[PDB]
Amino acid sequence: ITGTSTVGVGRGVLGDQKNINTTYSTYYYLQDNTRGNGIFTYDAKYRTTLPGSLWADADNQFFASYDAPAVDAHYYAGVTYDYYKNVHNRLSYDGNNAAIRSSVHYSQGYNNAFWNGSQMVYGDGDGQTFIPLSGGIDVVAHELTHAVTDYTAGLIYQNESGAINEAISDIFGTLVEFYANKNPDWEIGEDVYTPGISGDSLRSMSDPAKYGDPDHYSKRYTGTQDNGGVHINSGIINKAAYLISQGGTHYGVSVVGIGRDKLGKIFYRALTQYLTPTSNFSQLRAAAVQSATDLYGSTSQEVASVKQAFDAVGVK
Ligand SMILES: CC(C)C[C@H](NP(=O)(O)CNC(=O)OCc1ccccc1)C(=O)NCC(C)(C)C
Ligand SMILES: [Ca+2]
Ligand SMILES: [Ca+2]
Ligand SMILES: [Ca+2]
Ligand SMILES: [Ca+2]
Ligand SMILES: [Zn+2]
Repeated sequence: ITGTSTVGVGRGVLGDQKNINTTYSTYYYLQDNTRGNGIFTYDAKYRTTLPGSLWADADNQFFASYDAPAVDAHYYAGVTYDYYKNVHNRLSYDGNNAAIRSSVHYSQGYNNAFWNGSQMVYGDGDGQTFIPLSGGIDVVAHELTHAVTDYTAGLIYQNESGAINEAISDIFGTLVEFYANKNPDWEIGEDVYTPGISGDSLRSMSDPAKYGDPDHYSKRYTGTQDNGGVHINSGIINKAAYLISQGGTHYGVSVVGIGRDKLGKIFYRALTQYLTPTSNFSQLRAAAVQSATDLYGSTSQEVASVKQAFDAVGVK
């Protein structure tokens, strides 16, 4: 909407206070004009028709319980935008400052979040499996990264390409979490998963097997559930990414860690210059090796570490 840029204040899902960029025109809207062509957050009002209504508030204060998922979707979309712009020189998900749209309060008891081809969508959770999913910065960045993937590599959402698609979202979700630097880890969704259980998460990149996800190609799922295991086989690539960044010895194969920033550069380059819609795990290895070669040189530690990590997870 047309209005003047303002700054509201509210509390997120976890009870933390934050400032948010809003727009004033009669109401204060969750419309952040400071980033690209805007970040826009909508109320789906417990229904499934999208996007719903652009979030309107009378006083620019967002401290109601109902406000919390909107505050976080809006704010964490901003952080994710900043990460891509500042770290990778990418302007929004399409590289041309596309408006970023999110809807919260989607459906009832909805234990998921997704990119629907055009926008991000967040359930509130059922209060047991999840609390409102926009409360996780890794979750928000995971969803926005699906848009990035769709505009770039275009990885088809099934089988190996789909597992790469998933891992890319977990990898950048985690890198954005580190970028924001509030309780960062290599776990996925820990801030919004199972409020009654401390210390767990939806997935682990450092040890995917802790939740039964494969950490080696020999343990890949080959059935038809979950689009051929896109959220399962992602563990193999998540583990490789974790090893590239942090190092470790995995099934007897030692990897020298090169750090998060280089992991991010290598995978961002792979995603945007080498991966295609049908890339499989072997092709991702090749893409990552080539990306590291481009950035650091064929004889570099970075290249050696990428090879070590894929060796460790059984991807040749
Ligand atoms: C980061 C977590 C919190 C959310 C994450 N959601 P996602 O974006 O991967 C769900 N993806 C999904 O719904 O794709 C299917 C799809 C395809 C085209 C248009 C709309 C929807 C996830 O891992 N979902 C899978 C669960 C088993 C955890 C629910
Ligand atoms: Ca208010
Ligand atoms: Ca965390
Ligand atoms: Ca996390
Ligand atoms: Ca939990
Ligand atoms: Zn996903």
